[PDB]
Amino acid sequence: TLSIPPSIQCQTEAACRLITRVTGDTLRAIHLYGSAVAGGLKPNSDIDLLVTICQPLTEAQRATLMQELLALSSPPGASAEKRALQVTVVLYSQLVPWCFPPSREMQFGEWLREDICQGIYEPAQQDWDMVLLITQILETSIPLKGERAERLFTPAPAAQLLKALRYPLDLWQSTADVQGDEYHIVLTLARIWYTLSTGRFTSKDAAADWLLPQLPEDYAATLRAAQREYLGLEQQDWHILLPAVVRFVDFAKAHIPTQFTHHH
Ligand SMILES: CN[C@@H]1[C@H](O[C@H]2[C@H](O[C@H]3[C@H](O)[C@@H](O)[C@H](NC(=N)N)[C@@H](O)[C@@H]3NC(=N)N)O[C@@H](C)[C@]2(O)C=O)O[C@@H](CO)[C@H](O)[C@H]1O
Ligand SMILES: Nc1ncnc2c1ncn2[C@@H]1O[C@H](COP(=O)(O)OP(=O)(O)OP(=O)(O)O)[C@@H](O)[C@H]1O
Ligand SMILES: [Ca+2]
Ligand SMILES: [Cl-]
Repeated sequence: TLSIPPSIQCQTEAACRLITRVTGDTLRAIHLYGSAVAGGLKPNSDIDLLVTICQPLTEAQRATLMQELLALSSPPGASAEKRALQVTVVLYSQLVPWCFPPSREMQFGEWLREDICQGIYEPAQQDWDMVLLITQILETSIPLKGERAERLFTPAPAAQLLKALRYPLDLWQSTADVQGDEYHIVLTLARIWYTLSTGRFTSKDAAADWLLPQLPEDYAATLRAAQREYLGLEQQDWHILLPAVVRFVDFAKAHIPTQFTHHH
């Protein structure tokens, strides 16, 4: 039985209590997922939460939830006891039965603090990553509210999981597509490659270790630098590394499988 890390139990309980109070009778479930449960919880890591609701939130509820989550969350790395929160809200009707691509009602995150602090909220929108979120939750998650994931959601067809995995791959193209997110994108490409090759999901760090000995050394050096920064061991100048990041992205677009090698 998967366990909530003691060091996030208090904050996680407070988030669960807030989400429960604001959503009320529409709440179907709350699931903890991501590196807190699957492994690889770093000092800058956020706490990943999926909220499943039955009906869309009112305009006032969205504002209440967004504003109060701001007070429960801190920028990543600002505090060892008050982590960044990521809260994704989805309609049950978008997942059972599946809609492809599924829509997400709402997303809270620290990368939106400046907008959210002004009352600017993302509307409901289509998100291919929701297929990957649910797939990961089906394997590794904890129900803070409601039923365990395997009793609530069904697996997506492999054909849709493939499309969800390759969607960001086709979108990363230019220097500006990757600028500001260099090591994140390099590591996520490693996780995508891993999943398409083995059918499984794994941590950012472990995916980098899996891919490294398979790469020509020039691409291994870029992956090693992204891994080393993510592990907090060295902050690179990613403006100098940008051309090598672009080459890494192109290499992954050329070499990552176009079909599962080993389904999920
Ligand atoms: C939804 N989670 C947050 C989000 O992550 C995103 C992150 O997405 C980033 C793209 O790579 C980048 O090319 C894109 N850059 C562009 N020039 N388009 C970013 O804008 C995008 N970030 C974003 N929408 N907040 O890369 C994806 C693989 C992701 O992990 C999930 O869809 O954005 C990250 C910051 O960019 C946050 O750290 C995450 O918590
Ligand atoms: N093959 C993949 N395996 C895992 N995550 C993937 C994959 N492809 C894309 N992603 C997406 O990348 C994002 C990773 O989430 P997130 O950045 O919170 O990472 P994490 O594993 O929880 O680590 P961290 O401790 O840095 O938060 C999710 O949106 C996830 O769906
Ligand atoms: Ca996370
Ligand atoms: Cl860990």
